[PDB]
Amino acid sequence: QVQLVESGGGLVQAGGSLRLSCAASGRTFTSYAMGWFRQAPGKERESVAAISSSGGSTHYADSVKGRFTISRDNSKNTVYLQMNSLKPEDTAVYYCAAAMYGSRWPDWEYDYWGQGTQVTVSS
Amino acid sequence: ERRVVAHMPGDIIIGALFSVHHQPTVDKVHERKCGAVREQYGIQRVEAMLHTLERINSDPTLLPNITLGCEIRDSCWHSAVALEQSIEFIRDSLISKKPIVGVIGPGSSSVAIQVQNLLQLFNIPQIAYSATSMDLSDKTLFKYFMRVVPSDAQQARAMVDIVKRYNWTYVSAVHTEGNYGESGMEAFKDMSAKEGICIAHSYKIYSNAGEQSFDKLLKKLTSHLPKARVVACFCEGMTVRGLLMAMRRLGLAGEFLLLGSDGWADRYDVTDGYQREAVGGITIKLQSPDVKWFDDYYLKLRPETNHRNPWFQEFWQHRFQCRLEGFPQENSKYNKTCNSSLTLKTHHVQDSKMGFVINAIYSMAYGLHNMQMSLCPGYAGLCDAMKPIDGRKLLESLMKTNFTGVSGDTILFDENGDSPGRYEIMNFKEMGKDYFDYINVGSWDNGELKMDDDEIIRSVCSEPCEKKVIRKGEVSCCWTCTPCKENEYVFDEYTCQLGSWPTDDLT
Ligand SMILES: *[C@@H]1O[C@H](CO[C@@H]2O[C@@H](C)[C@@H](O)[C@@H](O)[C@@H]2O)[C@@H](O[C@@H]2O[C@H](CO)[C@@H](O)[C@H](O)[C@H]2NC(C)=O)[C@H](O)[C@H]1NC(C)=O
Ligand SMILES: *[C@@H]1O[C@H](CO)[C@@H](O)[C@H](O)[C@H]1NC(C)=O
Repeated sequence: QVQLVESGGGLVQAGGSLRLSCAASGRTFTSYAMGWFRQAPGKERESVAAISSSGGSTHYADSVKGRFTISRDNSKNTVYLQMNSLKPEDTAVYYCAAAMYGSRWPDWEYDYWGQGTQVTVSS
Repeated sequence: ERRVVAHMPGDIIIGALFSVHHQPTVDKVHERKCGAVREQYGIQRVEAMLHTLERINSDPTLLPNITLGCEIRDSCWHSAVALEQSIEFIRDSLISKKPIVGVIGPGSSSVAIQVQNLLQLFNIPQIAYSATSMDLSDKTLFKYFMRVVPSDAQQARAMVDIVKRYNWTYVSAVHTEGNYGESGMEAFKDMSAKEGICIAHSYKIYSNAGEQSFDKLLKKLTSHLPKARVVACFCEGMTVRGLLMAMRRLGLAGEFLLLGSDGWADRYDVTDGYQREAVGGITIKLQSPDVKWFDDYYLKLRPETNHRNPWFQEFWQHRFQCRLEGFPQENSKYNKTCNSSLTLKTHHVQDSKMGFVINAIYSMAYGLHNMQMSLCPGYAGLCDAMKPIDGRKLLESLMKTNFTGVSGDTILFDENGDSPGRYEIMNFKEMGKDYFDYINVGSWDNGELKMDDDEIIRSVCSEPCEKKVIRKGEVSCCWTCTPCKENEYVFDEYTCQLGSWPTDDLT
């Protein structure tokens, strides 16, 4: 089993920047594609960004293109979501998910989930 | 380092090793970084493992109410990688999920030996599908090893019978330096000598030896030429190809008949370019007809729907040199994206040894089934007698195991865990003008030789006698016909009363 642990969330003033980290356990990390998610209260969970197992192939949702950038350090088993120009409608719990098979994104079969880190965008 | 596994859940979990990638290069052999993905020895055998286990689970006659799972790991056709993954197999057994009951493979006989030396310690039965070394028959060294292929001894046996059925009592012998060549040639020497067949002289050479070396070999073969024209070659393909290239270089094409081992069965990479030298050759080919239902299953597979083969996406993108757009294992550096029109049907070639992979899997299944019926008689499922499964008892039941195979062949193991051999005898005939191709001439089924005859060549040392045979310090097949006295009668072929006179038959 793989463990995914998020960090880097908290309170952030609107228009600021915040960098979420997702650390994985196990030496299988380089074989999994990764995806960020967000759950806001009273709203259905949506896909934010995704990166392939090799990296070098990134995908972004329309609501965050041009503001977020997803990356991964394979030597550290870590995924990163850099969030810029934070809007109050970004406030949610961001989750980290590992998937191995699937079709074109967002249609991936996510095998492992993280606990999530809260991002609160004050006005 | 950092390897994935192909798993499938079940009540009993059967392990397997397949070379999903090529073996590392000499620089990266210590890092154990393997090469590119392999289709026939890899992906196809993996998918066959998966789908054959599906079929056996769906079979009510075989293991009812017992599910079979699997843990499939990458062997890279390399002993270091294979031993690594076998340690990963017994990892869970050391500390005391769902330990491994048996293992399928691997391919190389050396790699199979290396894996066996480890698996025997934890009493894990092993069944192989392409490792044919005679070394693996010694059950004091390889107690938990069994194969559904005939060993090289059976190839030597079939060649001895071929030599018998054409009265080729004096032949030359060439074998390739190594385990295959020397083991098979020793078996050929013994079996042919016991059948009254003599060797003019035995030779050995590596495939990588120079044109120098094969020219010397061909000249030494010509040394025997008037009497010994058939060259029994227990040789891997490139040795035969080197002999053909030497026959080209010296212009001696068609002064010999080559009797090739399975190392050159119908391999075109041997005779291509020098067909005219090789015409007339007779070879042995391991009979393995294609499995239709495997093609049915495998050709329908799409990367979008294959959710259990972890290597299937790099395989797909390497097959059609494209880039799976937006996929989890999307690979860059491909200059085009993958169409929805791509299919595995395009230039499909089934694995040559597919039937044997499937028969090894069925062997494991039927062994588990017979063990279940002997330990859990009134049950349909695992009772406490098989909780856990005693590898000793599984081996005991597998040595007794016996079914009808994927092609109708009855699969069975001897006292050494060896399987009988059915090869088909090929002839490299000239098919008209400037077309050369292998032709099925005969069949050898566990000693029973049948050949579709009239498709001659004389290789004898001496002609028969009229009324005794006497030999010099040379071999038993090279004799002189010495007459007897007028009062002497022919006692037997080799060795020559009062009041009586030798009969009109000289009996
Ligand atoms: C070899 O095995 C057969 C039976 O084994 C079966 O093989 C498959 C074809 C399939 O039917 C599986 O269910 C089995 O594993 C033996 O035939 C049996 O012979 C006895 C008489 O000795 C007879 O009473 C049984 O009914 C037969 N079994 C069947 C299924 O018909 C055969 O004797 C075995 N031969 C050797 C040399 O071991
Ligand atoms: C398995 O056992 C159940 C009873 O528990 C029975 O209904 C079912 O038919 C059995 N399946 C097979 C394949 O024998």
